[PDB]
Amino acid sequence: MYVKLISSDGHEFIVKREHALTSGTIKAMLSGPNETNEVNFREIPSHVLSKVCMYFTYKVRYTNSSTEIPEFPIAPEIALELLMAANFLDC
Amino acid sequence: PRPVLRSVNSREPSQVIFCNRSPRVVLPVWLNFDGEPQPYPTLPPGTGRRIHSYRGHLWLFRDAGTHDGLLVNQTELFVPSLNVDGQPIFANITLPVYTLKERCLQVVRSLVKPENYRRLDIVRSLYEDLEDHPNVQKDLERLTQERIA
Amino acid sequence: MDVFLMIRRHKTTIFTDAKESSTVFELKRIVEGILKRPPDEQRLYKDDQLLDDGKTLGECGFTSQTARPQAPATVGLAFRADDTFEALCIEPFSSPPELPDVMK
Ligand SMILES: CC(=O)NCc1cc(-c2cn3c(n2)CCC3)ccc1OCCOCCOCCC(=O)N[C@H](C(=O)N1C[C@H](O)C[C@H]1C(=O)NCc1ccc(-c2scnc2C)cc1)C(C)(C)C
Repeated sequence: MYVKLISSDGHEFIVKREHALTSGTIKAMLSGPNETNEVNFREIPSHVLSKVCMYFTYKVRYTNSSTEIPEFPIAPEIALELLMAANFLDC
Repeated sequence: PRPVLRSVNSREPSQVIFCNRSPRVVLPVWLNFDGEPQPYPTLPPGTGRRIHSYRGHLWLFRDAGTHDGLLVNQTELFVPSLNVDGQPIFANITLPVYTLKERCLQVVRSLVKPENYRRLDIVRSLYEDLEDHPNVQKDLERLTQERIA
Repeated sequence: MDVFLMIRRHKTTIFTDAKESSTVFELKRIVEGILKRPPDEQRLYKDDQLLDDGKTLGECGFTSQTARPQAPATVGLAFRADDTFEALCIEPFSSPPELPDVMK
């Protein structure tokens, strides 16, 4: 039902498994070498990983919907780190 | 020789309303009779225009600044049909649900000149991703191959 | 009438949706399921404003427009544990680095 995503700076984000499974990387990390419901991201800080969790909510809500789709906002200060995260997570 | 994605030269008028339901400035692109993309006057956000078109003509819509792909009635392509009654055909233009990666590329592209991509402190593969700008001609080839299967 | 929330305490953050017609108490039950602490042992806040259990989320000011998927509204959370409730303490996220010169 839920999983926990932990940033490099120790912030814990609790998210619906279904939402987090948007990321193929996260799917593989959950399955593990022995499954787990927690995942640590050693190179993704909290201000980035929070935005990633917001994107999961966005994607799940607005995919296959007749309702008008708003922009996913990205501040310039976060854009580059978020791109790096997005590249790694493949979502 | 004869591209699959082309407007047909019917001379059957079709009244269309281009309705911009996105926050982007929209560029309407008409595929001519040889499948070549032809730009039309842009639509600001929050606007719609009644347009003269024809049946069997092919349209797609892009961000006018960046050429990012947009949807029209929930798909890539739009083809006017016969006006039933006096009703114009609505072409509702909306944002896709971009991947997070693509949305980040859009924002980085908007802040950084192409010549300065290589000055960013990122992996080489992300440079290549930044340089691969959204291309009308490339998306047509994609849609053409999908059309067969 | 779906509303998208970030329930935050210390360095913990829960992303969940809820109805405007749903109540604060119904939100505590969702928190209970996740964090394994009952409603009576938790307070919910709206910028240091103690939310009444009987009140709806809409009445608390968590409208659909104000609490979107891309920009969820924050709900403060504080637990009792010891004897009295602990003070609300939402730890802020890390600061972004300086914008590169090329992006200026
Ligand atoms: C350009 C020209 O002169 N070429 C013609 C031609 C040449 C030769 C030839 C060969 N050789 C030579 N010449 C020299 C030696 C060898 C041979 C044939 C030939 O003609 C081809 C046959 O096509 C016949 C077509 O019949 C007419 C029906 C038709 O499709 N009309 C089209 C049309 O009207 N369209 C196409 C689309 O549906 C839209 C519409 C349009 O542009 N107008 C409305 C409009 C305005 C504004 C907006 C917007 S968008 C946001 N805001 C606004 C205000 C949107 C729409 C076009 C005019 C673009 C063709």
